[PDB]
Amino acid sequence: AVSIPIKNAGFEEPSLTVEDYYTIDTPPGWITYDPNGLVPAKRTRITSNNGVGYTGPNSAYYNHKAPEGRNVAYVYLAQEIGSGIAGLEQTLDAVLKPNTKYTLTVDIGNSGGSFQGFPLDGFPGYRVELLAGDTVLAADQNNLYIKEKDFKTTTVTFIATPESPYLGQHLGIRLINPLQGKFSGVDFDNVRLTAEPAET
Amino acid sequence: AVSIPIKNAGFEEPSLTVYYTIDTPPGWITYDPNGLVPAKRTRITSNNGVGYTGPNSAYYNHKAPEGRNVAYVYLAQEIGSGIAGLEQTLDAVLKPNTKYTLTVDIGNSGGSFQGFPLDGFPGYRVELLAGDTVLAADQNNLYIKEKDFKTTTVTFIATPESPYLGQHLGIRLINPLQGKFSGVDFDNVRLTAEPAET
Ligand SMILES: [Ca+2]
Ligand SMILES: [Ca+2]
Ligand SMILES: [Ca+2]
Ligand SMILES: [Ca+2]
Ligand SMILES: [Mg+2]
Ligand SMILES: [Mg+2]
Repeated sequence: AVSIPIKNAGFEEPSLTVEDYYTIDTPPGWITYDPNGLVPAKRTRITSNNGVGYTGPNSAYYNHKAPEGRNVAYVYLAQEIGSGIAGLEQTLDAVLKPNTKYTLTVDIGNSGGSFQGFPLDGFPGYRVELLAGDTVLAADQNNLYIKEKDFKTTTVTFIATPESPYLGQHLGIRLINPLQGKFSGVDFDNVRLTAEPAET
Repeated sequence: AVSIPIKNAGFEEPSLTVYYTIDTPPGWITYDPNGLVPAKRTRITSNNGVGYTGPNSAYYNHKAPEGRNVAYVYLAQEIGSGIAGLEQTLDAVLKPNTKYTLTVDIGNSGGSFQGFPLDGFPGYRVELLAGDTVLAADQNNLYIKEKDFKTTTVTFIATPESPYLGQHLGIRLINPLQGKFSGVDFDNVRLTAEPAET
């Protein structure tokens, strides 16, 4: 299977030193996906936020360290359940090829324990999408159950046929918080995308 | 794992011979958020209904995965115009510490219908609902060859912290209109609940 390059795929940029420290800017190489205006221009302690978090072996939020490297990404939404969806996305240089099976793998984290006076109990869910152009080709929404303080790996698969209308369009990836529970933060790590031949 | 009743789950109503209806299958509702499916339908409008699929069908390598009949969802509009399909609200309600398994066969109709080729596919999406909310979904994780049905599984665990407990379960079977020929079929809808370890 051939690995397709992804920018800051492990959220290892930026490098952090302080255990359980969290940035508050979009991870480099990723874009804030925010179709419903849930992530404000000015981010404070009490707003929706995304960024990266140093998750080591003695994390207050996870039983084991980051699935990959030191860092995971997080998408937190402060608004009420049902207000919309937001996350991270990235357009790749790779393009959709026919007779090709695409496998998009991502680790999803459900932070647990305690944060800023209040429990991290609960989980907003997740959605992971493979795109070509602005089309969602394939997606998984909440097929995996993720325990508090745990990470689980989800897989999104798609085969492009010779008749596909999206051949040659740039691939993309979206990591989404669908805001379907509180505490409404969901973490991501170790984004991988492979292509391999498929007979159709 | 206890089975959760669905109305006309295999699309066996109405009984057919030789072979298709153009009205919403009984037990199900047209899902049409983007207004692509008229109340008044013809041969050539966007459409849904039930199809008799025997062992020597023009459209499939094999007979219906279950019984005699399958459901179809056909959209006449251009690729990217929106989504539509079939949905059903169940009597059962979402329950905590429970794993739900939604199983549906997806079909890629092949061959030809009265001279018109069925080559190509619009994709699919299957959704498990509570009230108005999509709890869990699969869009196009499976590849379905022309003239084939494949089984997809959508799973969801409802925790004690879920905000949708007590809301009526539902099922949506969607044509996302990502290709032509823009017909996709479904059969043998199943839903079970079983105890989960949260
Ligand atoms: Ca990492
Ligand atoms: Ca949590
Ligand atoms: Ca049937
Ligand atoms: Ca077809
Ligand atoms: Mg914004
Ligand atoms: Mg309508």
